[PDB]
Amino acid sequence: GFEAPTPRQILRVTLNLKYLIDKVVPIVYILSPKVVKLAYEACGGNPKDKANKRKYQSVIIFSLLKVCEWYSILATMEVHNAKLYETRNLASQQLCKLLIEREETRDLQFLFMQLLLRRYVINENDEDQEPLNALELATDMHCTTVIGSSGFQRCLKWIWRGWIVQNGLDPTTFIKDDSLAFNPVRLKAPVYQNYLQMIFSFLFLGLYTLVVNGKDSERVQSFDLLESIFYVFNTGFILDELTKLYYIGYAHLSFWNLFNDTTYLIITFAMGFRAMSVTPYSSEDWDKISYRVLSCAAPFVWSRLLLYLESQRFIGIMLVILKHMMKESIVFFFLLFLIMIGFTQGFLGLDSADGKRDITGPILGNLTITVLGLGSFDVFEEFAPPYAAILYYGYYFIVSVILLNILIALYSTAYQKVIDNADDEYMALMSQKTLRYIRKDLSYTVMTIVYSPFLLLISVKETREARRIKYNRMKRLNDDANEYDTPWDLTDGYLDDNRNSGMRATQLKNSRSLKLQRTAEQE
Amino acid sequence: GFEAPTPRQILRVTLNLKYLIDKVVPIVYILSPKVVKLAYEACGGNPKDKANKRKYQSVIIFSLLKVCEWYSILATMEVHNAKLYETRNLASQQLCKLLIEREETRDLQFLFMQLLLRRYVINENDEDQEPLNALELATDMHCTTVIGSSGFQRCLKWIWRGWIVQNGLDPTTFIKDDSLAFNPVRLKAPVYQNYLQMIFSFLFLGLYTLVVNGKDSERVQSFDLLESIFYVFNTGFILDELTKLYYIGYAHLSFWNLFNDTTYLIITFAMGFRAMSVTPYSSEDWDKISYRVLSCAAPFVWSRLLLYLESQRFIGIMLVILKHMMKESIVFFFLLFLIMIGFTQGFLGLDSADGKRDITGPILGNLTITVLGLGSFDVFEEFAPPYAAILYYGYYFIVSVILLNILIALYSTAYQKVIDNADDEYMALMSQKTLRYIRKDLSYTVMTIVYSPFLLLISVKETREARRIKYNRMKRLNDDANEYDTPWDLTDGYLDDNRNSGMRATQLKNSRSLKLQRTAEQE
Ligand SMILES: CCCCCCCCCCCCCCCC(=O)O[C@H](COC(=O)CCC)COP(=O)(O)O[C@@H]1[C@H](O)[C@@H](OP(=O)(O)O)[C@@H](O)[C@H](O)[C@@H]1O
Ligand SMILES: CCCCCCCCCCCCCCCC(=O)O[C@H](COC(=O)CCC)COP(=O)(O)O[C@@H]1[C@H](O)[C@@H](OP(=O)(O)O)[C@@H](O)[C@H](O)[C@@H]1O
Ligand SMILES: [Ca+2]
Ligand SMILES: [Ca+2]
Ligand SMILES: [Ca+2]
Ligand SMILES: [Ca+2]
Repeated sequence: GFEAPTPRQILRVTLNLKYLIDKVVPIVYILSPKVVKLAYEACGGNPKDKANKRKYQSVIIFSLLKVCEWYSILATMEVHNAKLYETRNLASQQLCKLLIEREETRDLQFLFMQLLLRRYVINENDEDQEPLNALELATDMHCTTVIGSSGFQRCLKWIWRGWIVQNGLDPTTFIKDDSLAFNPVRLKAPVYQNYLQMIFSFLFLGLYTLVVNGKDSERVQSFDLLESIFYVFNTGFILDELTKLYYIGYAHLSFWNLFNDTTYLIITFAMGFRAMSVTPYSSEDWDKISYRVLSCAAPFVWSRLLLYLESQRFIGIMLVILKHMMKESIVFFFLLFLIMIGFTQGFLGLDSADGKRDITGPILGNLTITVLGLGSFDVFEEFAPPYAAILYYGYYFIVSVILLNILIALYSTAYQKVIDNADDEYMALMSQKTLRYIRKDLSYTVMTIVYSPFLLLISVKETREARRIKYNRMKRLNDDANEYDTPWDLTDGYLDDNRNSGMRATQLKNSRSLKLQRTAEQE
Repeated sequence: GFEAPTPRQILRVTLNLKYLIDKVVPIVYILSPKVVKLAYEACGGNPKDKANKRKYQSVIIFSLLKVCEWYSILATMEVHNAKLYETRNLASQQLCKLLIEREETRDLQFLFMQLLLRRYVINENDEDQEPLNALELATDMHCTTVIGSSGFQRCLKWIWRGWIVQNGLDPTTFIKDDSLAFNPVRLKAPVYQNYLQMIFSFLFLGLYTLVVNGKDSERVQSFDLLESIFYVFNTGFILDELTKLYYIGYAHLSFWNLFNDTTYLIITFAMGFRAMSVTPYSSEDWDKISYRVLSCAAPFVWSRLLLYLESQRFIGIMLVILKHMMKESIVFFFLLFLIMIGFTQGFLGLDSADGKRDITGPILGNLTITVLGLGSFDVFEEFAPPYAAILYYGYYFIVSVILLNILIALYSTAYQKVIDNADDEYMALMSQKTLRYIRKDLSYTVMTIVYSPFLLLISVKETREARRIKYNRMKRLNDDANEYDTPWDLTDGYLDDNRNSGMRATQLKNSRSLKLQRTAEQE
């Protein structure tokens, strides 16, 4: 395939596949090879021809994932009949997985470029939709049976390593690149963008902890080189995030984006106070309030690391678990806010009842404290003779006995649901990250000085990848075939390219000699 | 069907279906189309005739749900053989679901008016039973396989929107009404009764929080217009609830009814104290005690909102979860009351043992406090040399270590059981609400002033519904067929009626043109 069909043709392919799934899966419950042949025939084109059949069979995965999207819409609309459409959606996902795994054997470049990565357009209504591809489509709706395909994961691995890159000419194509052969655009790969963001997060943390522990004298400090590099890095981060915020408006509202914005916003306020102190009110007062508000950013700077270590399996599985647990705890937090607003209005009315509001601050404080179990009735002892005790102990009962134990229940159920699906949801997280990666002088000097051995290791590993790809292309293999040097295959791996062939010849000679050492040891 | 059979005939139809389910489902384990034909034949009537077959096939759903009722009674009586009758009850529910979904395709008005909504009478014993219909019957016994039918949910949607209304001539009929066409009786619909109760609950809350935060001076306040509107609304609510309490006696004992009665009772006491202060003992003392007891009603006024937002899915799912969790925690609360009564009798006997009861109040206080974890042994330090310590620490062990952790266990199990069945139990809750909705000058001025834009939005949405129903009746559709404008159907929705037909003609012209742009893109 080289030219894309029109959106109404892709709409017809989607309707033929939806009709096919409605006929083959009409019940809660299959995917025979005749059904797979029907799915291949549901697109259209002359069976006498080829590259006209492939032109419409290129949109097969995109159309099956839009069928999954439509069945999710159907389950949203017919809430009572959600199980039938969830069954149909799952059947579509399994058929899609079968198609991806079949075309992985048939032709790999056609699977990657045309089926999975090409951003097709579809006319769902009279409106024309944005160009999405099957990878982004399967990740947005969390098609875990599709994301856990061998071809899907291979495509994500090739994109991750930078082996497939977005075409600058057309942003819907994703041509391969030649890594067989110190290019700078190689550092634009998702592996190296991820690794450099990880190194820069650890470097940001190291510059942070060398600043907040910098205050030794009560006077204004020297404003060292590391403090300047630190505020330069943070003002770079806040201008990057505010350019993305102005450009991408109200879709930059991810939790991690707001978390980083809170981190950089706090450090910018600290920077401003420090700058005002350096060029002055009281200079030591501004320096003190600067280091205090900067020290408020230390949980954010140490919790930033989990975002930039999501590629590591331990941290990513942990954050998948935490995302599901907070998503379950939304119930507790709504009930806690409602009960807290109710009893807060009660106590503030008891405060206003005598005539003047005098202990409003201790009320807000102590009631907020009650969720931690640290609440004391000493504050309300001189308040109202039966009313404060009744309200406070009813509130403490509803929070500590009822709602916190409900929170433990929600967390237990959320963890039991997510620990079974931890690998699948982590694969969806890494897929989301991989597809996210395909959409002054002092700082540069510091970056060059600090990133040098990492660039060295990246370059030597890239040369090892290039020699591996050269070996895999010397044979008729798919550029990632010899990476592990496994025991069950006597002809695999890469020694460093004739030393590897000599090692394989040694392997087959020793194996064939020692098998034929006794003629009865056969079959 | 136009005339209802007698209760002994409906009893015979119920017995024939019970016999049929006993023959087809004799084991723990089916519902073949011959069984569905047998169920149609189990009612009776001449197969040569029609409207005499339909006269007795009208009670098929009511009779299958009484069969479900009888199998629930059987499982209550034969506790050992409860699994067989639960199987039979489930089989009856599935057969009933099949019948509802079949008659939804066959004839919709006959499904709604005659099968589901007509309140038939049955002679279970020599006594004659009340007129119940299949909707109310399936909700009282929680027939979730029947409530989650497409026809059941459609019938509930039509009742909810006011499209089917109870006949004033006969209260067992439920004739349709004509919405095709600013009627006041349109506001009597369950959608608008629900929405106006929601708006009035938020308005009650807004008037409440503008009163308890009204006290600024220690003297008696001005008795503003909002305070008078607030006490008028609350005395209207308490007279409404007491008329319902006198009329419906000891079946008005729902939790939410008692909760609202507690809210309105507290506000009435506050109203009485405020009224006595205004027309006087000490006036500022009565004003103070009025605002204190009114501020005691703030958790009730803020927790009232969950009742009037049950139609919203988030709040309704949350309250379904909370109902199941409290139903599980009944064990903990019984054991807690028993252990508390035991150790309370122990400490009060230790108080009486020296000769006089002097610290009884601190005993009741501290032991009640122990469940919150705030208990201190300082109160009992000067009490008895080994006895108070042994009793108090045994009590604190049984409450904090044993029983509160048991409460966490009960909550975990209750949430794990209800989160799987959250949609089904919420559908049963909304079904219960929908069937609940089919069983002075200053206040009117305030209501007219405050409900005006909501009445405006209701009227413009009603006109949109009327034009939609006019379009769906111009075709041979079922008055709710074009509501979503879906992508998989090229002929659906309502544009605002020739603009919609022009849009559909544009859709078919563009689709047929772009499909036939290449003749090979076919089939
Ligand atoms: C008062 C003093 C207290 C100070 C604070 C103390 C520190 C608190 C530590 C909090 C850490 C919690 C980690 C949980 C993260 C997670 O469990 O997930 C989040 C849910 O947690 C929540 O709500 C938590 C609500 C409270 C939701 O994550 P997300 O929706 O924002 O999606 C990302 C996006 O898509 C991309 O981020 P970026 O690349 O950077 O742009 C992806 O790279 C990334 O992989 C994610 O997918
Ligand atoms: C000391 C200071 C403390 C002050 C108080 C603090 C606030 C406490 C907040 C409590 C809110 C708890 C919400 C749970 C509601 C629920 O989870 O459910 C309840 C079980 O909770 C319970 O036992 C809780 C026992 C403690 C049972 O609900 P229900 O039996 O009463 O049935 C309704 C009927 O049928 C109709 O009410 P109305 O239309 O208004 O007439 C239907 O509309 C409605 O949908 C329901 O079905
Ligand atoms: Ca006060
Ligand atoms: Ca080997
Ligand atoms: Ca005593
Ligand atoms: Ca359409």
